[PDB]
Order: sequence, then C-alpha cells, then structure tokens
Amino acid sequence: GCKPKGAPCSPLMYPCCTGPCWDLSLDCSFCVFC
Repeated sequence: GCKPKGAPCSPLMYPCCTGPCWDLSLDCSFCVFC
C-alpha cells in the first residue's frame, strides 16, 4: 500500500493510494493497525 497503482490495489488493510503516504492514519497517509 501507499504506493501508486491507478487500478484497484490490495484492499485488505494496507491499500495502494496514488499519492503521498505518511503512516499517520489516513488511507493514503497510512499506518497499519498501530
């Protein structure tokens, strides 16, 4: 997840957003259950 794809990526828990990730909470700024 957090890396670009365009097409639907792994929707399990850590999905692949096509923008900037951070690991904070948001679905693109994504932190797995922390």
